[PDB]
Parts: sequence; C-alpha cells; structure tokens
Amino acid sequence: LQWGSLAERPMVDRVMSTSTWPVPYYQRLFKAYPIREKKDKMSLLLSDIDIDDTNWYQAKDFLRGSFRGRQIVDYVENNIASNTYILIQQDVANMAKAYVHDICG
Amino acid sequence: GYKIRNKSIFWTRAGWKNNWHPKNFNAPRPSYGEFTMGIRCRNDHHSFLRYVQTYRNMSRHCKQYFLGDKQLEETFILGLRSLFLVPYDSQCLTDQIKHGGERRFVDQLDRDFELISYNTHPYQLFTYTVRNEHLAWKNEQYEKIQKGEKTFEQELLDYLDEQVLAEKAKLRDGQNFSIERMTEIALHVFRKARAGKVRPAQDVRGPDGNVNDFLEQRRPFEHPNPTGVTH
Amino acid sequence: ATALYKSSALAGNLFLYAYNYNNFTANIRLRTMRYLFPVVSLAIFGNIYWDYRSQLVKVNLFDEYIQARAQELV
Amino acid sequence: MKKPMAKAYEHPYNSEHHPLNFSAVKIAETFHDFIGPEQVSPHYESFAMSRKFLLTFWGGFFVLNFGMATVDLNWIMKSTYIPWIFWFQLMYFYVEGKNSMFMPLLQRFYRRAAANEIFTMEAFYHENIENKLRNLMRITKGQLEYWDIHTSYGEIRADSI
Amino acid sequence: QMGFSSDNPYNKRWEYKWKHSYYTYPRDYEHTEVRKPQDSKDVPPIYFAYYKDFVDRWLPGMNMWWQRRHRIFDKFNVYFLPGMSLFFYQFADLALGFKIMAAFPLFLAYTRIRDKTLDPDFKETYLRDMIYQNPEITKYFNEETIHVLDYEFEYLPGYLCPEKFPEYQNKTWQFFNTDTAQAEGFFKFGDVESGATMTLKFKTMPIPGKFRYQVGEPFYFYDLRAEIKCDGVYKEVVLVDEKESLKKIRPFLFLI
Amino acid sequence: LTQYVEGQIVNRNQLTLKKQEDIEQYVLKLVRGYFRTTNKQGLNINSVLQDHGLDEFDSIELAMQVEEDLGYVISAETIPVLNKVKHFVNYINHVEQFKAENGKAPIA
Ligand SMILES: CCCCCCCCCCCCCCCCCC(=O)OC[C@H](COP(=O)([O-])OCC(O)COP(=O)([O-])OC[C@@H](COC(=O)CCCCCCCCCCCCCCCCC)OC(=O)CCCCCCCCCCCCCCCCC)OC(=O)CCCCCCCCCCCCCCCCC
Ligand SMILES: CCCCCCCCCCCCCCCCCC(=O)OC[C@H](COP(=O)([O-])OCC(O)COP(=O)([O-])OC[C@@H](COC(=O)CCCCCCCCCCCCCCCCC)OC(=O)CCCCCCCCCCCCCCCCC)OC(=O)CCCCCCCCCCCCCCCCC
Ligand SMILES: CCCCCCCCCCCCCCCCCC(=O)OC[C@H](COP(=O)([O-])OCC(O)COP(=O)([O-])OC[C@@H](COC(=O)CCCCCCCCCCCCCCCCC)OC(=O)CCCCCCCCCCCCCCCCC)OC(=O)CCCCCCCCCCCCCCCCC
Ligand SMILES: CCCCCCCCCCCCCCCCCC(=O)OC[C@H](COP(=O)([O-])OCC(O)COP(=O)([O-])OC[C@@H](COC(=O)CCCCCCCCCCCCCCCCC)OC(=O)CCCCCCCCCCCCCCCCC)OC(=O)CCCCCCCCCCCCCCCCC
Ligand SMILES: CCCCCCCCCCCCCCCCCC(=O)OC[C@H](COP(=O)([O-])OCC[N+](C)(C)C)OC(=O)CCCCCCCCCCCCCCCCC
Ligand SMILES: Nc1ncnc2c1ncn2[C@@H]1O[C@H](COP(=O)(O)OP(=O)(O)OP(=O)(O)O)[C@@H](O)[C@H]1O
Ligand SMILES: [Mg+2]
Repeated sequence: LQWGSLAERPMVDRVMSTSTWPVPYYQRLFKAYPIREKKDKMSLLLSDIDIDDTNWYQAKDFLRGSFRGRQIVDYVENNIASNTYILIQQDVANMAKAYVHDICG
Repeated sequence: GYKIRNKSIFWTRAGWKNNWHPKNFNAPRPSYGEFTMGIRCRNDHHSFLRYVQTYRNMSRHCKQYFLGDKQLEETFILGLRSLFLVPYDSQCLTDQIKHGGERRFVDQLDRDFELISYNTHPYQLFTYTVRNEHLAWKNEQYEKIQKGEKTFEQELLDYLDEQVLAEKAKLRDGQNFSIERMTEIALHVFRKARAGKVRPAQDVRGPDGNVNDFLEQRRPFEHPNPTGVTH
Repeated sequence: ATALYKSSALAGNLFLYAYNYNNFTANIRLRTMRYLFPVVSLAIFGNIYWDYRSQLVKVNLFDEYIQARAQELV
Repeated sequence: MKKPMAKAYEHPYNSEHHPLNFSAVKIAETFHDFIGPEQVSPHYESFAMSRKFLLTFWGGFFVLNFGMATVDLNWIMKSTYIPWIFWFQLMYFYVEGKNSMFMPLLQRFYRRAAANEIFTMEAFYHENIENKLRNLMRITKGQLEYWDIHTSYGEIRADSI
Repeated sequence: QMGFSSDNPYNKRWEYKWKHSYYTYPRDYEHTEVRKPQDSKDVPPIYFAYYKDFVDRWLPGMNMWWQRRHRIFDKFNVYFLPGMSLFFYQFADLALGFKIMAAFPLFLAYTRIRDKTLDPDFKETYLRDMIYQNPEITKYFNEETIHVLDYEFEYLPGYLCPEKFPEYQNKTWQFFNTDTAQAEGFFKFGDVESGATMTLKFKTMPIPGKFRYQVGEPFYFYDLRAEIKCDGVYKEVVLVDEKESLKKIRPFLFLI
Repeated sequence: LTQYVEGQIVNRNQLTLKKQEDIEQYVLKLVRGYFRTTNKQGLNINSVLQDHGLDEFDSIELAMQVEEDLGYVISAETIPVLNKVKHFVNYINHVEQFKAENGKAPIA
C-alpha cells in the first residue's frame, strides 16, 4: 500500500485561504454537527488518570499477542513474589543483587 | 493555563473542603438511656453485609448478559470494583458523613442493582454497545487474516519498524533512540494515516496527497442540503 | 364532531404510547404509565361512548313520540 | 489469531433513535434538529440593516393594520393604565432601584461571575490538561529508566570478561 | 423458624431486618449462579410491581401471623376485645364517641397480634460479647473466622411445667396470655481457622430489671450451653446454668 | 444447568469432593484461576490472599465461583471471613459435614 513521503504532512495542513474585501459579516456561533457519529476516536476522558489495574490488564492482553510476550506473562504471574501486578520500581535492590549472582561466573 | 485565584474557594462553614458534614442548625446530639422513653431511628448495623450481598448481586446479575465472554467478565469486575471502592479512596472523609456514610452508600448501590436486575442500567447498555463495536472490528481483522490479507494495523507496524531502522542507521553520534523520538515518528505516520481515511491514497502521492480535493466542491444532486437553505 | 374529535385524541394517546413503546415497557420509571394507561384509556372511551349512546337513545325516543303523537291529533 | 466472538448481547428495547434511558443529551439533539443548524448568512451586511426602509414600511403597516382593526384602542389604553402604574411601582426596586438604593441584591451577578470564570477555564482546557499530563509523563519516564539500565547489562558483562 | 420468608434464597435470617432502598422489587430473585439471557423474562408482565409487593411483603407477613397464630388466641383478644367492640357498635349512630370506643379495642387487638407474631429477636451483640469473653471458646473461635451454619429461635408453646415455673399458673395472666413468652433455640457455628464447630444452645425468658412495671430484658439467656467439637477433642462449656440462674431471677409475665 | 461459554451453550458440571486432598487441590486451582491472583506458584495452603493481590471483593468472586462448581448457597455472612486458602478448605469441610449430619444445606 502507498504511504507517500514521510517528510511531508497531510495536504489539509498545507492548503490555505486568504480573505478580501468585502467580507461576510456573519460570525460562526457553533460548529456544525449534522450527523451524530464520532467513530474510531478515543474518549477524551482518558486524559490524566494515574496508574491502576487497567494498565497491567491491558498489558497482558497486548503481550499475549506475541510469542515473547506470552512467556513474560506466564512467568510473572507464576514466579514473581509480588502482592500486586502494579509493579513500581523505587529501588535497584532486586536488580543489583540479581547481577552479582550472575556476574560471578 | 488558568488557575482559580480565590483562596477561599474551598471554604465552607464546616471547614476546608468539607463535603462530608455540612454545617446545619439541627445538629446531631447524644441520647441518654436513663432519660429516654422512646425513640424512632432507622439506623442499624446491617450495611456491611448488605454491601457484600449487593456486590454479589450486581456482579452475577450482569454476567447473565455477557454470553460467557471471559475478557468482558474480567473487565466488568475491574469496573465494578471502581464503583465499590469510591468510599475507601475518596478525599471525602466517608467515615465522618452526617448520618452514617455506610448506610448512604449501601442504599445508593441498591438503586443501581434494581436497574441492573431489569437489564436497564445505563452501564449495561453502554457495555453491550462498546463490546459489539469491538467484536465487529476484531471479526473484520479475523476475516482479512483468513484470506491471507494484511490488516491495516499490521501494515502500520511493519511500516513503523522500517522507519526506525532508517532513523537509527543515520544516528551514530548519539545512540539513545529514546521513547520520545519513537513516539513522534509514529504520531507523524498516524496523522497522515488518519487524514487518509477520509481521503484515501490513489497514487504515489500517498494518503491525502491531492490538492484538487480542496478546490471548490458542491453537494451532489442526489443529496442536497437537507436542513437549511443553500442560497 | 365531538365524539370524532375525542376519539382521535384518544387515538393520539395510543400513538404516543406506541411511538414510545420501548420506554413505557422496559424503563421501570414509567411503570405507572404502563400499568394505568389502559385504565385511563378505558375511562376515556367510556365517556366518549356513553355520551354518544345516551344521545342516540334520546333522539330515538324523540322521533318515535312526535310520530305517535301526531297520528293521535290527526 | 483466535477466532473472536460473533457478537455481544443486543438489547431488544434500546435503539439510537429511541434510547431507553433519559438524559439532557438526547433532548439536546432533538432540540437542534428542530430549530435546525446555525443559519449562516453569506452576505456582507445583516438583513435588518440593509432593509431598514422596507422593514419600517411593514412595521408601520402592521401597526396601522392593528390600529385600523381596533376601533376601541382608547378603551384598551385606559384599561391598561392601572396595571402599568401598579406593576412598575411595585417592582421598581427589585429591578433597578436596588442598584443605587438600600440593598444591592447581587445574587444574579454572582452567577455571571462564576460563569465567566468557568468560561475562561474551558478556554484554557488544553493548557491545563497538558500541564497535568506532563507531570504524569515525568513519572512514567522515571519508571522506564530501569529497563534502559538492564538492556546494557549484557554489554557490561561482555566487556567485563 | 423465620416467619418472614420469601422465595429469595439468600440471607434468610436477615430478610425481615434489611430495609432496602429499592423503589420496587428486583425483576428476579437473587441468582444462585450465572444464568442465560433466556432464563429470565425480559420486560416482566404488566402489574409486576404490584404482584411482587403482595408475594414479597404482604404474603410472607400473613404467613408470619399464621405460623404464630397460637400466641394470639387468648380470652382477651378473642372474647373481651371483640365483645367490647360490639357493645359500642350498636350505638355507633348515636354519637361519634361510640365509633371510637368500638374501634379502639380493634386497634389494640391488632397491636398485640402485631408484636406477638414477630420473630423473637434477642440482643445478638450481647450474646457474641458474652461468648468472646470465655477463654475456652476464644481458643477455637474468633469473630474474624466464625461463620453461621444454622440458626433456630422460636417461642415455646403453651404453659411450661408447673413445677419449674409456677408463675404461669396465674388465672389473671392466663386471661391475656396463651403462651409463656419464652423462646428456645441453638446456633451451629464453625471456625475456618481452627476447623472447630460448636452448637450453642440457649433458652431465654423475659425478666424484670431495676424498675417496677417495665420489663428489664425480654430475652434473658437463663441457660447457655456450648458443645464444642474439634479434631479429636469434644468440650462442653456451660456459660449460664439454669439451676443457678432460676434461683436468682424469675420470669416477667407480660400482660397486654 | 447450562451456561454460555464464549458464546456457546455448555452444560455445567458439579463436583463432589468428599476428601481432604481433593479440597486443597480444588481451592488452589480455584485461586490460581482468578485473573487478579499474583504469585500463583508461591500459593500454598497457608497463603494469605492479601499477599497475592486479593481484597474483600475478590473473596466474593471466589466464593461466587465455589457456588458455581459445588452447588453451594453461601450466605453473605460467611464470605467476609474467607481470607486464606485454609479458610476455604475448612469451610468446604464444614459444609460437607453439616449435610452428612443434618441432611440439609446450611442456612443461606
Ligand atoms: C400549516 C400546515 C397545517 C396543515 C395541518 C397538518 C399539519 C401537519 C401535521 C403533521 C403531523 C402528523 C403527521 C401525520 C402523517 C404525516 C406523514 C408523516 O408522518 O411524515 C412522513 C414520515 C417521515 O417523517 P420525516 O419528517 O420525513 O423524518 C422522520 C425523522 O427522520 C424521525 O423519524 P420518526 O419516526 O421518529 O418521526 C416521527 C414523525 C412521523 O411519525 C409518523 O409515523 C406519523 C404517525 C402519525 C399518526 C398520528 C395518530 C394517528 C393514529 C392512527 C389512526 C389510524 C386510524 C385508522 C382506522 C382504520 C384502521 C383500523 O413525527 C410524528 O410522529 C408526527 C406525529 C404528530 C403528533 C401527533 C400526536 C397526536 C397526540 C395529540 C392528540 C392531538 C389530537 C389530534 C390527533 C389526530 C389523530 C388522527 O413518514 C413516516 O414516518 C413513515 C411511517 C411508516 C410506518 C408507519 C405505519 C403506520 C403506523 C401508525 C402508528 C400506529 C400507532 C398506533 C395506532 C393508534 C390508533 C389505533
Ligand atoms: C396581507 C398583508 C400582510 C402580510 C404582508 C407580508 C408581510 C410579512 C412581514 C415579514 C417581513 C419579512 C420577514 C423577514 C424577517 C422578519 C423581519 C426582521 O426584522 O427580522 C430580521 C431580524 C434579524 O435579521 P438579521 O439582521 O439577519 O440578524 C442578524 C443578527 O443575527 C441579529 O441579532 P444581532 O444582535 O447580532 O444584530 C443586531 C440585531 C438587534 O436586534 C435584535 O436582535 C432584536 C432583539 C430582540 C430579541 C430579544 C429577545 C426577545 C425575543 C425572544 C423570543 C420571542 C418570540 C418567541 C416567544 C413566543 C412564542 C410565540 O438586529 C438589528 O440590528 C435590529 C433588528 C431589527 C429592528 C428591530 C426589530 C423590531 C421588529 C421585529 C421583531 C418583532 C417582534 C414582535 C412584534 C410583532 C407583533 C407580534 O430578526 C429579528 O431580529 C427577530 C425577528 C424575527 C421574526 C419575527 C417577526 C416576523 C415579522 C416581522 C415583520 C416586521 C415587523 C412588524 C412589527 C414591527 C413592530 C415595531
Ligand atoms: C435573618 C435575615 C433577616 C430577617 C429579618 C426579616 C427580613 C428582612 C426584612 C428587611 C430586609 C432588609 C435586609 C436586607 C435583606 C436582604 C437579603 C436578601 O434579599 O437575600 C440576598 C441574598 C444574596 O444577595 P446579597 O446581595 O449577597 O445580600 C446582601 C444584600 O444585598 C446587602 O448586603 P448586606 O451584607 O448588607 O446584608 C446583610 C444583612 C444582615 O442581616 C442579618 O444578619 C440579620 C440580623 C440578625 C438577626 C436579627 C433577627 C432576629 C430574629 C429573631 C427575633 C424575632 C422575634 C419574633 C417574635 C418571637 C417569635 C417566637 O442585611 C443587613 O445588613 C440588615 C441591616 C439593615 C440596615 C438597616 C439600616 C437602617 C435603615 C433605616 C431605613 C429602613 C428602610 C427599609 C425600608 C423597608 C424595607 C425594604 O440571597 C440569599 O441569601 C438567599 C438565601 C436567603 C437567606 C435566608 C432568608 C433571608 C431573607 C432573604 C429574602 C428572601 C430570599 C428567598 C427568596 C428568593 C427568591 C425565591
Ligand atoms: C360471595 C363471595 C364473598 C363472600 C364474602 C363473605 C364470606 C366471608 C367468610 C368469612 C368466614 C370465614 C373466615 C374465617 C374462617 C376461619 C375458620 C377456622 O377454622 O379458623 C380456625 C383457626 C384455628 O386454627 P388452629 O390453630 O389449627 O386450631 C387449633 C385449635 O382448635 C385452637 O384451639 P383454641 O382453644 O386456642 O381456639 C382458638 C380459636 C378460638 O375460636 C373460638 O373460640 C371462637 C371465638 C369467636 C368469637 C366471635 C365473637 C366474639 C365476641 C363474643 C363475645 C361474647 C361475650 C360478650 C357478649 C357481649 C355482647 C355485646 O381462635 C380463633 O380461631 C378465633 C379467632 C378470631 C375470631 C373472632 C373474630 C371476631 C370478629 C368480630 C366481628 C364479626 C363479624 C362477622 C361478620 C358478620 C357481619 C357482616 O383460626 C384461624 O384460622 C383464625 C383466622 C383469622 C381470624 C379470622 C376472624 C376474622 C378476622 C377478620 C377481622 C375483621 C372481623 C370482621 C370485622 C367487620 C366489622 C369491622
Ligand atoms: C371483614 C372482611 C375483611 C375486611 C377487609 C380486610 C382488608 C385487609 C387488606 C386491606 C388493608 C391492608 C393494609 C395495607 C397497608 C399495609 C400493607 C401490608 O399489609 O404490609 C404487610 C406487612 C409487611 O411488613 P412491613 O410493611 O413492615 O415490611 C416488611 C419488612 N421488610 C421490608 C424489611 C421486609 O406485614 C404486616 O403488616 C403483617 C400482615 C398484615 C396482613 C394484612 C391484612 C391481610 C388480611 C387477609 C384477609 C384475607 C381474606 C380476604 C381476601 C380473601 C380472598 C378474596
Ligand atoms: N442506641 C440506639 N439508638 C437509637 N436507635 C436505636 C438504638 N438501638 C436500636 N435503635 C433502633 O431500634 C431497632 C431495634 O434495635 P435492636 O437492638 O433490637 O436491633 P438488632 O439488629 O436485633 O441488634 P442485635 O444484632 O444485637 O440483636 C433498631 O433497628 C434501631 O432502629
Ligand atoms: Mg436482635
């Protein structure tokens, strides 16, 4: 399928219009909305919500679509001693100690 | 952008940002056994068990219309918990509500379950509509894959994978291909792909690459302006 | 003309229910309209037909008297 | 790719044109379908200012039309005198007199000032929400710094040996 | 036995206590498992809310009165109150005061029937506070790990043995009361932490307290016994023994 | 007796454990099958559900699944005390003992 030039932008951004005299007096009040259809656009409510359960749930959903992702999901839900799937890294204790146990060889 | 300048915006007669016990004249006052003859009170200690049963009811009565969709059942549970965890996480001191916050929230959820038992709750109708549009889009991707065809999502990923290789083959001085750089590459493709949906790609020019589309256009003869005058 | 208008206004209520059937039937907030609409509709029909039926009886009583009384006077 | 489900549940009493539940949103759509869309004028002057002479004719035509039809216009004027005096002397203070006499009664002004500030917040909705996300993007990027360290551990172990 | 009982399967011992904020009743009774969309009937039939209130509020309330109809068949409710109402009903047209004097004994009869037919409700928070103070019970049971397997509590019919309770051989009291207002039941408990079970049997009776005319406690446990069963240990705990309790306090003998 | 599974009507089957070793295996499979459970292999008989990402509301969903598999009718008063794997095993034992002694299901 055709993609055009990556360096260029859509033509809507490049098209322009200029004014002249006389000019229509009318000032637009609202944007026209003749047909109530807003498909394929995500809700703007999903703006500044903090991290929560939906993040690790949707992560597994997209990870399970790949071979490597399926291995990560099954390993984490089985062989990781954590009281929550909302993993937050605030220290490198588990990272550094996992390196000293491997770099000895 | 714009901040509220009034420093007393959150002040109430009951304190700062107090939405649990607004100050009124008929304030709660204690009762003494020795001096009380009779009393008419509706408060009891049944809200905890009613909170547990309401969850079991709202959860089970909603799964009746999920048709065994396992991913929808787990999504609904996460959404149902966000509705029951409101009193535990809110800024409002729900343990200091005027006449018992536990009773108030339990009676509020019972009104929700009553609508749930009739399959008329707006959360239910919203779930059916959202899931049907999602399954229609997944069935479209499945029917294209069964035909050996490439999906629109797979073509974007393969196109994004090759642009990263091109941008990193010229990035030798630096070697940190940050997530910021990856994002603006994908967003630029997205804007051109989004504009390509309303104006598809005919030639090498690509999606929305025709200047003639933005010349003066008129409504077709078989579809005039239905709502207003044209001249 | 009165009986025909009130019959059409009653039929207008039947259209208003049919146009809004799904809400009157499934939304429990409109249960009282669903339950008592036919009771009011029957009471409305009862008044329309009662007046027509009573007027019809009086016209027939009037017509049969003037004919019988006229032959006695002849 | 697993075969997804054919369809979810379809409610037998909910449609887009006849929604089962009620809200002001659906009433808003039916309202603007009734009054129609904004009647955009393509001209350079408004209709009233371009026809002031002609509108003055029809305005006076209908005044004379009512005046020629109303033979007893003097009886209507006299019958209107008492209610005109009564309702204006009774409601003068609450409408206009309050602005320079005993009490201001600024209740209606407080609602305008609150709406003017809300109008301004909506005007800067993009800037305010973008500043809120920048702090969340800062926290998210701070958590992604750990995966960048582990990816280089293999290079460190290779050169360390 | 619980007098108020609907076709609802869950929480039988709380059905009369729980006051739901429902406008009307749920379409179906509480499901015991996930069902199919075709299992339930969409858009329940017309006049469904009126039918539900009759079978979930009216009908179980009448079954409560019928189950305990033997507690209201006293000579006061049967002969005296209706006989008094008929005496003044013969002069109901003479003045308004006769209509009131003929209707008051009817309202008084309803109130005695209404209170006597309710389920016997003891102060359960007093009971759990009493069993959690015993060291032999707290060894195997705790509030956070205890669960109820069976509950029974019902009034005792007729007058009891006229040697253990001579109080009820009173002709003046028998004119108003046909039963003894005492109740008896048990509690099947289990502990999910220790794996132990016990049957908490109890007998109650109304007692006077601290005052001349008012009853002190309508349900005073004068006999409270626990048959604790464990893995291989069977213990029998006696919280309140009736031989020691009946020598100190006597029943109240409700009138009216 | 039938339920929808991924859009297909499948007859639901019931289990009868009547053995201590089978109850422990069922509860572990039950808790591991829950999508919110963390550290599924670290789960044992003495595992607190709180240590595996489960709260009071997750115990209700687990109790709801026990009613589906075993046909129990668990009251709302019993659910909030099921906070460990051992609690589910002992409760199932108490229900089987109650029906074997009293010939009826416990009060719901
Ligand atoms: C300045 C001019 C002055 C001139 C005077 C006249 C002014 C004009 C009046 C116009 C208003 C009346 C319209 C009459 C029909 C006109 C054609 C038309 O509707 O426009 C084209 C219309 C399209 O509308 P549109 O504007 O192009 O776009 C619609 C929008 O997209 C959105 O689609 P939508 O479907 O949502 O839109 C609905 C649309 C159109 O919806 C309709 O389908 C119109 C239906 C109107 C029926 C009115 C009640 C009649 C009841 C039936 C009686 C039948 C008796 C038969 C007897 C023998 C058989 C047993 O709007 C209406 O509903 C108009 C109704 C007006 C309110 C009437 C309510 C009266 C209650 C108050 C009482 C007042 C007393 C007077 C009552 C008079 C009664 C006679 O065409 C259609 O709708 C096709 C419909 C095909 C299926 C219908 C099959 C028949 C079903 C009938 C209903 C059965 C109900 C139960 C039976 C009750 C009796 C037993
Ligand atoms: C058989 C022989 C007889 C039949 C022969 C045929 C004759 C047919 C006659 C019809 C004539 C052709 C119709 C053309 C349209 C109507 C004429 C017109 O001026 O509309 C343009 C004018 C706007 O035209 P535009 O310049 O393109 O608008 C630009 C801006 O958007 C506008 O807003 P802006 O603020 O952005 O710009 C400034 C704006 C500033 O002006 C305004 O904005 C006006 C502010 C008033 C709105 C405040 C709220 C009050 C109204 C609320 C809603 C009330 C109605 C609904 C509630 C009740 C429901 C029944 O416009 C102006 O510069 C001045 C406007 C014109 C001068 C003042 C007009 C006074 C007379 C017209 C109103 C009549 C009221 C009723 C009296 C009649 C007794 C029933 O429309 C209006 O202002 C409202 C009138 C809407 C039509 C209703 C009246 C129709 C019949 C009028 C006939 C001539 C007057 C006769 C009585 C004179 C008494 C002194
Ligand atoms: C407890 C309330 C008063 C009760 C007294 C009886 C009623 C008042 C009659 C006389 C009115 C003069 C006072 C102006 C009151 C204006 C209040 C007002 O209109 O609301 C504005 C207010 C917001 O507008 P605003 O502009 O911010 O108000 C500030 C004013 O503009 C002005 O700003 P401000 O900060 O200066 O206002 C503070 C307020 C301070 O008020 C207080 O703090 C109350 C005083 C403490 C309590 C004393 C009463 C003790 C009662 C117990 C004893 C009773 C014994 C009875 C027998 C025993 C029975 C057992 O007013 C005063 O300062 C009063 C001092 C008067 C100055 C006198 C100077 C000498 C004048 C000599 C010439 C007099 C010519 C007068 C001509 C004839 C009159 C037109 O709206 C509301 O608050 C809505 C909620 C309503 C509040 C509760 C109801 C109070 C009555 C409101 C009227 C009805 C509203 C509800 C319907 C609304 C439509 C659906
Ligand atoms: C065309 C189609 C439509 C037709 C519609 C018309 C047809 C309607 C039919 C109505 C008749 C059938 C309904 C009742 C069937 C029950 C049959 C039965 O076998 O039940 C036995 C059954 C015993 O069950 P069990 O436990 O198996 O028995 C085991 C042993 O046998 C237990 O051994 P035990 O030793 O413990 O004995 C227990 C037994 C003891 O039974 C007795 O000893 C009999 C005592 C009856 C006394 C009645 C007279 C009271 C006054 C006498 C005073 C005399 C001395 C003073 C004289 C002063 C003179 C001024 O207790 C009772 O059963 C008596 C309960 C209360 C009855 C008295 C109600 C007084 C109402 C007064 C107004 C009467 C108006 C009548 C209508 C006439 C005007 C229109 O008892 C019941 O089921 C009770 C049912 C509920 C009570 C119904 C009584 C009426 C309540 C409605 C309240 C409104 C009353 C009317 C007021 C109207 C004006 C405001
Ligand atoms: C003399 C001839 C008969 C005279 C006419 C008698 C008419 C009696 C019925 C009309 C009056 C009813 C009162 C309505 C207001 C109270 C509603 C109510 O009852 O709530 C129940 C209430 C329900 O309890 P509740 O209202 O406190 O709430 C329950 C608590 N929660 C919500 C937590 C569950 O129960 C009772 O009050 C006790 C039973 C009262 C029985 C009512 C009258 C039954 C009479 C039976 C007559 C049968 C013969 C006639 C018919 C035969 C067939 C044709
Ligand atoms: N201290 C109190 N203050 C105000 N009202 C009260 C108080 N105690 C009870 N009430 C009201 O009287 C009703 C009866 O109280 P009661 O103790 O019998 O309830 P209960 O559920 O049986 O308690 P328990 O579980 O201990 O047996 C209550 O529902 C309540 O509305
Ligand atoms: Mg009690």
